[PDB]
Amino acid sequence: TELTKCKVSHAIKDIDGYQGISLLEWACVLFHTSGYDTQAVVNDNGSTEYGLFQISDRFWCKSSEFPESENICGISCDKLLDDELDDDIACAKKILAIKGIDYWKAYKPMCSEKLEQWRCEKP
Amino acid sequence: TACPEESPLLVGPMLIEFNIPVDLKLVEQQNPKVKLGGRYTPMDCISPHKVAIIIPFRNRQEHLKYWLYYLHPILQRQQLDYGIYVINQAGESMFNRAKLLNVGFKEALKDYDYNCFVFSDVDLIPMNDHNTYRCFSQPRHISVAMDKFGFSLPYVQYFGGVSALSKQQFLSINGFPNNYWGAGGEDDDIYNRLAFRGMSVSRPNAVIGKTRMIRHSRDKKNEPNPQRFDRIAHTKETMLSDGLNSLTYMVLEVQRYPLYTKITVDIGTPS
Ligand SMILES: O=c1ccn([C@@H]2O[C@H](COP(=O)(O)OP(=O)(O)O)[C@@H](O)[C@H]2O)c(=O)[nH]1
Ligand SMILES: CC(=O)N[C@@H]1[C@@H](O)[C@H](O)[C@@H](CO)O[C@H]1O
Ligand SMILES: [Ca+2]
Ligand SMILES: [Mn+2]
Repeated sequence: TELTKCKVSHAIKDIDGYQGISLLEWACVLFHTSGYDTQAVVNDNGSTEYGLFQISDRFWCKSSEFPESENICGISCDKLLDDELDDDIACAKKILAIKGIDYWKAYKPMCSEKLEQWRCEKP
Repeated sequence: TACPEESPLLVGPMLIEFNIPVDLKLVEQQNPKVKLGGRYTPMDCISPHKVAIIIPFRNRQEHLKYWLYYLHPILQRQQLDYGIYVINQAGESMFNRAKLLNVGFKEALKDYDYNCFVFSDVDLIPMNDHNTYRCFSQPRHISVAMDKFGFSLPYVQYFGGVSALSKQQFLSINGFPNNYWGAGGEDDDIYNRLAFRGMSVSRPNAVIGKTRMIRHSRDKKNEPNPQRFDRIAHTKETMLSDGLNSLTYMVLEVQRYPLYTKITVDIGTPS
């Protein structure tokens, strides 16, 4: 499903301010990371990144390619391809707590300035 | 005897649909003034806009048909002295949009002394003819309001889809990069290059710039480029070593159709 900025901002409300990252920054990050597509599947190198947050099966979630992957998030990668973002968010938090915002390659180059544009002015 | 600042032929909002199949023969019949190779020059006045329209391409013939169907009458209404160039990427390596656009610049200039270049994806059709396909004081971003993004700019730094740079503005940034293979990033790098040269971005408003995109599937061999985020972070340096100055390519064939010129080139493989 291809969500909208506002739909995303609302959905990930609970991650706001975590690790010092605002919703504006996330809205920016997620657009560039997966274009707000909850079913995005990309093959970064030898691994695959899943969903809206593009969580990789290299270490974070468990897929068929990486059977003995760390699966640090303790979840099947397929659960990151639905429209229930609560488990994608929880996994994002663990990544923020362990690796930090830099896991999201788009953050530094595309979301270091002009963040106000990413604000959802919807009630 | 020089064309008016604003064309008197403009109609404004247009109905853009992609359901009726197109027949280039009809399009040609409907566009008598267009000469071999997709060239046109108004007969009344003299146009100061010598425009070469470059379209990066590989296996998008159906889209090209619609593009030609809609753009030709529009470009004439805009009173431009233009030429249509479809830069076809031979082979099956990862698609390189920016390099192909560079080739179009070079190749086009051999045919005529264009002073303006409009770089356009094959699937974007403007919805208002007031959205002139020409150059301005500053680099012009044309597809500012795509349906794909709710008729709004996806992000203020966006310079993708359809944009134009005068010959001076283009040489100014050493053209575009050639090192971006696969989808994503190249357009942001180009945007970065404009900034690192005091140049800003000109744009029509969100209504005059509404644009329709022919929906399609992700083409084979155009998967997101893994290193696109690292690359856009070092544009200030790489732009000096990656551009027109370093462009190399082998033209395999030049085709002149009545509505456009298709140049098939071998642009090598990713380094
Ligand atoms: O296999 C391909 C990939 C891309 N393109 C051209 O490159 C543009 C940009 O590609 P795409 O539409 O896939 O990019 P997106 O806008 O959807 O990111 C297209 O409009 C085409 O003009 C093409 O002709 N063949
Ligand atoms: C670094 C990157 O991926 N930038 C892309 C850009 O190439 C693309 O034109 C635009 C619209 O789809 O979305 C951005 O996220
Ligand atoms: Ca989920
Ligand atoms: Mn497209």
